[PDB]
Order: sequence, then structure tokens, then C-alpha cells
Amino acid sequence: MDPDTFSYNFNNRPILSRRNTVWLCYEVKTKGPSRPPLDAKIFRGQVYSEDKYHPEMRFLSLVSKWKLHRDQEYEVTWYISWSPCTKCARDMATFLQENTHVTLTIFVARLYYAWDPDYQEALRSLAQAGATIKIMNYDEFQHCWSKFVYSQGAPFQPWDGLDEHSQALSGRLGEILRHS
Ligand SMILES: [Zn+2]
Repeated sequence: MDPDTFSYNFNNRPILSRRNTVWLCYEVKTKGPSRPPLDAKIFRGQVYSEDKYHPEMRFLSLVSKWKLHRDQEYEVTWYISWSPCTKCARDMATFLQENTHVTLTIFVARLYYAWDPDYQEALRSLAQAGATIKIMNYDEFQHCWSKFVYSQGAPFQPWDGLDEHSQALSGRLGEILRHS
């Protein structure tokens, strides 16, 4: 019941920050067909302390594990915030360039700017492979809320300016590559 892992890191207005010890939540679905009548094949998971590598190459084993159901293209959303997903982002373009028929939706939070002008540009190259890099949005939480939170399946809306914080961080994402 209630938000367990989402209130842990996906939150934007915590008591006093200092709460982002997580890797990244990802959902493995198909490209973007019409609304399916059944439950479809939506697999939502994370990295945890089981695999030393992020979902760069070890994530493909799940794609290989769920066989006997090939359609055409698969879409994967990646909710990341504070972890080694920077070099992972370079390896991300490697999983996206080796699959090609897969779409990548990488999300970044950061919440702590220091000096990563080339990082944002490298994400542009990972996006050229066929991925999407954008700061966490109220829509990513409203979605992850239904995917990872319970709350009886309630329509979770913005709280103390969550969408205001998602666009405030998105402005910092463009300044990471602009204002160095
Ligand atoms: Zn990663």
C-alpha cells in the first residue's frame, strides 16, 4: 500500500533532500501499439545490489529470457537519478545500437550540478542511436506511481510543485551542456 520505492527516490519535495541511494527503475514494453485488451508484456524492475553492471548489457538477458513472443520493436523507459548511469549512458548507446529495433527513454534527476558538460552531449549521441534523454517529469512519476506504487491504483497528481521541479531540473539539463 502507498508509495514504497517511489516515495524513496521518485519524490521531488522530500523533508530535506539527502535521499537518493537507488540505481534506476525501468519498464520493458513494446514500441507503441494501440491499447491492448489484455495486460500486455510490461516488465518493471530495477538494478538493486544483485548485478554489478547497470541495465546496459545484463538487461538484455531479460529480453532474451522473455522469448516465444517476438513482435517487432520494444520500448524501454529508464528512470535514473543518482548513480553510475553516466558511463552507463555511454554503454546505453551500445545496447540501443546493437538492438536497433528497441527504443530507449532515459530520464535524469541529478539534483546536484558540478561539472558534466560532455556528459549531456554524450547523452545526445546515445539519443542519436534511438533513445530519449529528458529530466524526470510529473508524467514519469504519475506513470511510475501506477507501475511501482500501490495506493489502490489512485490517480496521483502533483504535490508541492512536482511538475514545477521537473521543468526546473529540465532547465538545468540544457544548462549542463550550455552553461559549463
Ligand atoms: Zn544506468
